[PDB]
Amino acid sequence: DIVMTQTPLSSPVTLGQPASISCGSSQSLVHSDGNTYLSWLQQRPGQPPRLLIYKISNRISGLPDRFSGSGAETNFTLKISRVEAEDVGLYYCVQGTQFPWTSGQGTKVEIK
Amino acid sequence: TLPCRIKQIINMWQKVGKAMYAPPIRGQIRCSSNITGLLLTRDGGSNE
Amino acid sequence: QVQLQQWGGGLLKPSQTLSLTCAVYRWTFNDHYWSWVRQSPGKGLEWIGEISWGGATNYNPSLKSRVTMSVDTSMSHVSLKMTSVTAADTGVYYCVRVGPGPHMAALDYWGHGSRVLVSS
Amino acid sequence: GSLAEKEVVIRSQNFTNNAKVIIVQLNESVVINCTRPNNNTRKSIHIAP
Ligand SMILES: *[C@@H]1O[C@H](CO)[C@@H](O[C@@H]2O[C@H](CO)[C@@H](O[C@@H]3O[C@H](CO[C@H]4O[C@H](CO)[C@@H](O)[C@H](O)[C@@H]4O)[C@@H](O)[C@H](O[C@H]4O[C@H](CO)[C@@H](O)[C@H](O)[C@@H]4O)[C@@H]3O)[C@H](O)[C@H]2NC(C)=O)[C@H](O)[C@H]1NC(C)=O
Ligand SMILES: *[C@@H]1O[C@H](CO)[C@@H](O[C@@H]2O[C@H](CO)[C@@H](O[C@@H]3O[C@H](CO[C@H]4O[C@H](CO)[C@@H](O)[C@H](O)[C@@H]4O)[C@@H](O)[C@H](O[C@H]4O[C@H](CO)[C@@H](O)[C@H](O)[C@@H]4O)[C@@H]3O)[C@H](O)[C@H]2NC(C)=O)[C@H](O)[C@H]1NC(C)=O
Ligand SMILES: *[C@@H]1O[C@H](CO)[C@@H](O[C@@H]2O[C@H](CO)[C@@H](O[C@@H]3O[C@H](CO[C@H]4O[C@H](CO)[C@@H](O)[C@H](O)[C@@H]4O)[C@@H](O)[C@H](O)[C@@H]3O)[C@H](O)[C@H]2NC(C)=O)[C@H](O)[C@H]1NC(C)=O
Ligand SMILES: *[C@@H]1O[C@H](CO)[C@@H](O[C@@H]2O[C@H](CO)[C@@H](O)[C@H](O)[C@H]2NC(C)=O)[C@H](O)[C@H]1NC(C)=O
Repeated sequence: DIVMTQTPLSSPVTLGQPASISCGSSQSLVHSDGNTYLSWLQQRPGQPPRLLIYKISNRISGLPDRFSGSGAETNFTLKISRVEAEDVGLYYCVQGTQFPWTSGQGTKVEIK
Repeated sequence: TLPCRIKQIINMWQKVGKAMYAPPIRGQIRCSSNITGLLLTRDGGSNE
Repeated sequence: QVQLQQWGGGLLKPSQTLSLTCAVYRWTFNDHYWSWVRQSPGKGLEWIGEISWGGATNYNPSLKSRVTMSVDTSMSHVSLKMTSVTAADTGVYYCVRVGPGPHMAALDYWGHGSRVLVSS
Repeated sequence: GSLAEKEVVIRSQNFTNNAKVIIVQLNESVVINCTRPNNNTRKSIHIAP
């Protein structure tokens, strides 16, 4: 019964301007193998959520170089070096580590 | 991968004169098993 | 290159049973586990449960008494059954491929999502 | 089958006899995944009473 909450509800950013989404957990997301697990998803308006970043900072092949991230225990962040119109949508901070998995509410990245 | 062929009429145990027909499964069969040993022969020595 | 086709009951009356099915077109059920995720934006994405080939399951404890999962391997079908549906169950139900924890601990190959409404 | 204990064993009947089988028991194990990736249907034909 671990609660995951995202800090922003939304984040208007102009094109070419950097943005970030912090989030965190009521419990450290550390597994029995000692690793920290969380994942980041993004959903577009007519699409299912899809994976961008796995574990804490690992890039999926095909991810734009614009995306990166870090964090530990209970405090994590997704970063976009420059936000493009194509990066618009709902970002979700997903618990990762324990079975009754939850995720944050979805952060809407908007163009300002 | 090992490419595999499928066969339905089986001459089980070489009992020539009899054979078994295996009726088909409903569909989409997948299985897995453990390889625990091998039956091998050595080429016999040649007249070298 | 895993594909999913899904269908099911998109409209229920309160207290009825929800039945959603996803067809898997490339693999068996112990290559990855399948899970059900429900979108309901105030809560983001809520996990319902996951099921493997062997019928092994992990359910969200809050739904333990309401939810049943099964796998029909011959039809390549993942099936979710949720009893006593209520207004809170309205949302989008996705079938998701769950990779191993040590590999990625991540959710991919999401189906498009079944749209399920509970109403009078 | 059962697995070899400790390590692999050969157990041939006679290595100098060319006409013999060598039965090898392996250590640990190897997993093999077999598929017939086709979606069939069934018919039932009444051929004789
Ligand atoms: C028995 O063993 C064989 C051999 O491994 C298995 O066959 C493999 O199945 C996998 C899964 O579908 C295949 O892996 C995929 O390959 C894709 C590459 O093809 C595309 O891209 C190339 C260019 O690079 C084009 O030429 C081609 O036309 C295609 O457009 C990858 O793109 C796939 O990965 C994608 O999705 C993942 C999902 O998380 C992302 O992480 C990736 O970054 C990417 O977006 C994927 O890697 C593999 O190619 C098949 N091999 C062969 C030889 O055919 C059998 O399935 C297996 N059978 C059983 C029963 O186990
Ligand atoms: C020994 O080597 C064989 C290959 O030679 C391996 O391959 C097969 O392995 C399976 C699994 O162990 C054998 O059993 C079959 O499992 C299917 C899936 O079961 C699910 O549902 C049950 C519900 O009780 C769960 O307990 C289980 O975990 C799964 O979630 C069943 O569907 C099969 O059912 C049979 O009866 C029904 C009757 O309605 C028929 O419709 C089916 O077609 C089928 O006949 C079955 O129980 C399978 O038998 C093995 N194949 C062969 C040829 O024997 C073994 O895994 C390997 N074993 C070991 C220990 O190494
Ligand atoms: C192997 O054979 C199986 C049958 O023996 C196959 O299972 C069948 O799959 C079809 C899939 O269409 C089910 O038929 C109907 O599907 C519609 C859904 O389609 C419509 O709506 C969706 C959106 O949800 C849309 O995308 C489509 O384009 C359509 O507009 C349902 O509404 C119907 O109620 C019904 O389910 C069959 O019912 C199902 N058969 C069984 C016995 O369940 C299997 O897919 C085949 N291939 C495999 C496993 O690879
Ligand atoms: C293949 O070998 C494995 C490993 O030996 C078998 O699976 C486990 O075996 C151990 C004993 O060594 C048991 O304590 C576990 O409970 C078994 N787990 C499971 C899921 O069965 C496995 O059954 C063998 N056969 C196949 C087809 O995988």
